[PDB]
Amino acid sequence: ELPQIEIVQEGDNTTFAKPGDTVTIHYDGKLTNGKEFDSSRKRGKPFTCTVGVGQVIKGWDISLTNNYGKGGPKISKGTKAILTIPPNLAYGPRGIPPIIGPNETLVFEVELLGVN
Amino acid sequence: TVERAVKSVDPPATFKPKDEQVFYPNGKPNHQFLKQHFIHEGRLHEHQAIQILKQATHLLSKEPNLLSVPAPVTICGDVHGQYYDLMKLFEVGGDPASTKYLFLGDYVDRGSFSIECLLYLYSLKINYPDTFWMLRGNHECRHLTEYFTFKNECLHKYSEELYEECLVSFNALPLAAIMNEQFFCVHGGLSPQLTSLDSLRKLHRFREPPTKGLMCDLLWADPIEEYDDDNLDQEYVTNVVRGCSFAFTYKAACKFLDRTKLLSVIRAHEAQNAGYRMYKRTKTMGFPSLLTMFSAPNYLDSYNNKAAVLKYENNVMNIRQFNASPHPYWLPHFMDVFTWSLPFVGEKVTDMLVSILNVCT
Amino acid sequence: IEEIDRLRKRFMKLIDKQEFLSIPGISSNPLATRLMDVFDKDGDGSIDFEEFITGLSAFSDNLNKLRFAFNIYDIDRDGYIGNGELFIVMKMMVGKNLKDEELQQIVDKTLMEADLDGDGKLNFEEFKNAVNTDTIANTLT
Ligand SMILES: C=CC[C@@H]1/C=C(\C)C[C@H](C)C[C@H](OC)[C@H]2O[C@@](O)(C(=O)C(=O)N3CCCC[C@H]3C(=O)O[C@H](/C(C)=C/[C@@H]3CC[C@@H](O)[C@H](OC)C3)[C@H](C)[C@@H](O)CC1=O)[C@H](C)C[C@@H]2OC
Ligand SMILES: [Ca+2]
Ligand SMILES: [Ca+2]
Ligand SMILES: [Ca+2]
Ligand SMILES: [Fe+3]
Ligand SMILES: [Zn+2]
Repeated sequence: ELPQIEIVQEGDNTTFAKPGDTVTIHYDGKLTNGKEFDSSRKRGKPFTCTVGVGQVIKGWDISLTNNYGKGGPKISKGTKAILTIPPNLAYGPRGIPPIIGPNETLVFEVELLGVN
Repeated sequence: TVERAVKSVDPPATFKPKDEQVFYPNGKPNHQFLKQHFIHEGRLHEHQAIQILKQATHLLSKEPNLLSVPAPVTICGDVHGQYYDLMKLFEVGGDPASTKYLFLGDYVDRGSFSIECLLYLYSLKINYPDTFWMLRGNHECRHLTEYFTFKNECLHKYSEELYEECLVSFNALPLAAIMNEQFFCVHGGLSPQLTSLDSLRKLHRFREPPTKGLMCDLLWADPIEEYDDDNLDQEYVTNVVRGCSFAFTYKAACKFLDRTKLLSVIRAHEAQNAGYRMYKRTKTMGFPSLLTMFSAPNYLDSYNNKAAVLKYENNVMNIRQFNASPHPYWLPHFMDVFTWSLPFVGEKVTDMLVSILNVCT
Repeated sequence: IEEIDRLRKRFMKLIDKQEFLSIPGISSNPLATRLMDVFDKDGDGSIDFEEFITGLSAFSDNLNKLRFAFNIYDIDRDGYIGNGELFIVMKMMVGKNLKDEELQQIVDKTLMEADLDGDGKLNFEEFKNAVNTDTIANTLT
């Protein structure tokens, strides 16, 4: 099981995130019906994390590190993308209430602003 | 530990003012109190807020579908619960004690202070019913408030009963206005079914907006993107962007204005970097055929757009712009910090409790 | 009783605050110190074998699970969650994702929603009313 990645605009094609790197991202998250559940851009602080270590949902690790080198679409710095993430790679049947319901598929519109 | 770690931050006002503060002795809401109280994120007792909803519904339900608004008047576009920009708007537009107002709808959704915007605007309406007017926008209905933020807001801050009472007040909002016998004012725009002004006068409006038809179009219509180019012969085209209703052309506006003997159409509904936008001028009299107002600066905390209101008098359109003002922070979905952090607490603690457990084969 | 002897050999292979972070993964955990303190019931800086078993034993009725979640926020062990305590513990998990003004404002509004008696802090009763009693006990296992 993998997440679906659709490249909206591309970046440098050179700077790809690898496991253990940090990234900086502006994301809007919404459900398949379009209802938005969060946006970093509205909060004014870009999200920063360490990818590939399980410090985020599995869909983000797989998307940002190219499934740790075993694809089946890479994301470079400056790429604006859309990640469609199935519930098993997100918040499963439990969900994060009240912000994410059960068995929900998540669609993140991410812009990779920086790596390291 | 018991003191506040960030003392430069003002704390919220009380969630329970006394009746004698929220209402004047005559029983009308004390809008000067509510203005300051909402600036400091105070809340009302639910029964007080329902009382304000019920008095506004009573006044609104007696007004006609199509208001008559005399000049001079300040006309305002969308607010979307941006209460701290609404404070600035009144500074720019004039004191409601001596300034006529016409709002074009979209009071709620997206900003985290929709119920403050709505209760405050209604308390002005109640105290100034002959000089203060509010149209319905497309967000003042059940479908959109369910889909966006306003229902989650009422349920968090108050209850579903209050949410239902707001819906009753939305269904009572007038649809449009003739301003100074010169302008058609509406939230969205024109309609293929807007044959005469009577078509609008005959509507039964106390309802959720229909999927299609006149009432939907007034709330949902846009001009076509190429409106100024004036290169379409049709009047109306399917509004794919909105996914309902129509986009209308320069030709539709001009034929409508000629029919109804009006100068221009003033509407809102679309964000404007400059706060307003004047479209192609009328071949009949030279006024703008269309004007879009938008009163929500730095829309959604990300657009960095200016806002504008329209101060109309002496056949003059004084456009007054303003920038965004700071506002307090709310988590998405109005979560408290326990709802927000407890899933992560459990993950982080458990992880340690499993490492401690797995130390032995 | 077989499991009670099982924790003795886990504990023996493992407690000081320096010894505690040695456990794999605890070094990078933002709640490492908060978890240490809650298990450290007498506030002497190390975890007893009695505190080890007792604190684990809540992961019993659902009441011990609610009590533990409360104690993660109640730093000084005084039985109330103070405004500043809530800010400090949230700051351990929120990182640079909120500005301090933003964090303080939603700390303020949380307590004003959950503070029934008016004192400005949260006793255990007000905490239990403000959270999902079920979601909490289910997470702990
Ligand atoms: C002190 C507060 C807690 C702490 C909160 C922050 C640092 C603020 C940070 C910007 C989160 C946002 O808060 C505004 C908000 O972001 C969302 O809206 C969102 O877009 C999202 O899905 N993101 C965030 C961006 C990366 C992917 C994903 C995520 O991996 O998020 C991670 C996540 C929730 C993992 C869960 C943890 C619980 C487990 O049970 C579950 O296991 C399956 C996995 C986040 C980073 C956690 O590591 C950290 C926290 O939770 C969530 C829908 C809900 C989440 O608020 C909680
Ligand atoms: Ca001890
Ligand atoms: Ca305390
Ligand atoms: Ca209390
Ligand atoms: Fe709008
Ligand atoms: Zn609109």
